[PDB]
Amino acid sequence: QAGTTLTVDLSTTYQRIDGFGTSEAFQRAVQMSRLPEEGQRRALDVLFSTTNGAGLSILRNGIGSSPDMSSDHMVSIAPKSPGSPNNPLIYSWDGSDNKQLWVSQEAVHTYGVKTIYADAWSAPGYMKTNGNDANGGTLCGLSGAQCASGDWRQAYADYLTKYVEFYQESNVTVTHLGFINAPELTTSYASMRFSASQAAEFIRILYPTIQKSNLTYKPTIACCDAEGWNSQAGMLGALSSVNSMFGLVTAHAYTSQPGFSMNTPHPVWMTAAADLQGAWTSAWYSYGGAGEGWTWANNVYNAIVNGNASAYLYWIGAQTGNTNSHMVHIDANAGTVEPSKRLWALGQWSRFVRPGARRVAVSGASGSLRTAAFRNEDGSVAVVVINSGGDAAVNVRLAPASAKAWATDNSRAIEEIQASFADGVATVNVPSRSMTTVVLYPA
Ligand SMILES: *[C@@H]1O[C@H](CO)[C@@H](O[C@@H]2O[C@H](CO)[C@@H](O[C@@H]3O[C@H](CO[C@H]4O[C@H](CO)[C@@H](O)[C@H](O[C@H]5O[C@H](CO)[C@@H](O)[C@H](O)[C@@H]5O)[C@@H]4O)[C@@H](O)[C@H](O[C@H]4O[C@H](CO)[C@@H](O)[C@H](O)[C@@H]4O)[C@@H]3O)[C@H](O)[C@H]2NC(C)=O)[C@H](O)[C@H]1NC(C)=O
Ligand SMILES: *[C@@H]1O[C@H](CO)[C@@H](O)[C@H](O)[C@H]1NC(C)=O
Repeated sequence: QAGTTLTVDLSTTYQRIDGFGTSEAFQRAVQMSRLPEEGQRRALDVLFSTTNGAGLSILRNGIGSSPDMSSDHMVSIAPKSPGSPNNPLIYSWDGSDNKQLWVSQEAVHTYGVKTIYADAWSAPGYMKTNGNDANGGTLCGLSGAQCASGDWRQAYADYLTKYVEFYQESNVTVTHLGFINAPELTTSYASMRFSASQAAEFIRILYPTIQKSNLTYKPTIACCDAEGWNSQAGMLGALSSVNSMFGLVTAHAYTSQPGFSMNTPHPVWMTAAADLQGAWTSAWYSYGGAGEGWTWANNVYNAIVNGNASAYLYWIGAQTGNTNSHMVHIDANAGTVEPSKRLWALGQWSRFVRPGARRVAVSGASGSLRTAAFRNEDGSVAVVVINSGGDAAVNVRLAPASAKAWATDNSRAIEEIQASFADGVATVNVPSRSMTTVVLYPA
């Protein structure tokens, strides 16, 4: 009764955490590149810094499919048809990749990010049944997708391998590689329709292409960036024959929520979520609205604890405009960068739950407290406390030599709070309507 005691049971383990992150696809990287130098550095710091930012540990890039950079389109490394799929692809590398190469180089070389996930939303138009990287259509040569122009399946595998090679030659290792996005959805923008059976057919072609290549690191193939857990779970049966040839399951949080554990041997990443419809809000908590930082801290909780996610990526990091599609507002007029409390929600996770952490059991939670715990590779134990009540006296212990704690709330952005430590037990005052992380350090 001297506070509520949370007890971590290290002997009960769950999934590994690969990390937390976002994207700068569809020219959002270009928006960041336009800022003055101080704004560029502030945007990169708030995304990736483990000292003064969210410490995001994963970057997701788009493999551009478009003929040019009209609108927000991502130009392809091979934007012009070679006529026949038997002819060498025509590579036209611009040394930029829609400004994503720069963001990647900063993430890796400046901030120590080690996980780079490159995903194509479509093949180039000349490889597809409709001849266009937009408006759906399918990769020519897959079962049920004949094209007058012939079979482009091996050409698409060669093209994806070459994109990874261009990154390698620019000193960035792509670690994970996707070849579809929302394969169940036709849209006005870059989109491509594959069945689950077609995804397995293509993995059988892509895997040996990667393995035979001159790539120094062979990236892990991912599938399939469906728009929700329910749609992705429907694809896993057909994928199971190629489980030896890919190593990551990906899905978003749009058409359904990440609320159950999918039946796959692979780690599962939630690779895109956002309040796409909402006008810009910056607040941590007011009433649990769809754009509030509090809401997003709880969305991450749900994906990890209920959805068995090993990673969580918000859709976009920094971009211009007054929607909640992003975490960090760019004001091009002012040359300024202003994080929302959605950035700090994701960072309140990512700063303390580092890649390779193992989720472990913690008991003592309640109506007012939701808790989760993570054992980092360095032996630190991060205990997440999401508090929907008033200030709460909490003790945190293992069933350690020191402790620290940080909170995010309406007044704090991952700000240190007192963690009073005696004989292995941390005592904190978890602020009202906060997400607090208490970290127990080993001797
Ligand atoms: C939440 O999400 C996580 C993923 O993030 C899910 O974790 C996965 O859980 C499954 C089920 O427990 C794990 O599968 C098991 O893996 C073990 C370990 O295999 C490795 O080490 C073995 C030595 O200890 C070794 O023999 C294995 O080698 C084989 O497998 C590799 C890989 O396929 C292959 O290359 C080799 O040639 C071998 O064939 C491997 O290196 C494995 O031992 C399990 O199988 C045995 O035991 C089961 C009974 O538990 C039995 O039924 C089998 O017949 C067999 O005897 C099994 O495959 C998987 O590794 C986890 N994935 C990750 C990434 O951690 C988790 O399940 C999700 N939770 C929920 C609630 O859904
Ligand atoms: C790999 O590199 C060698 C030597 O440069 C080259 O001859 C070969 O064609 C390359 N293979 C591919 C698939 O790029």
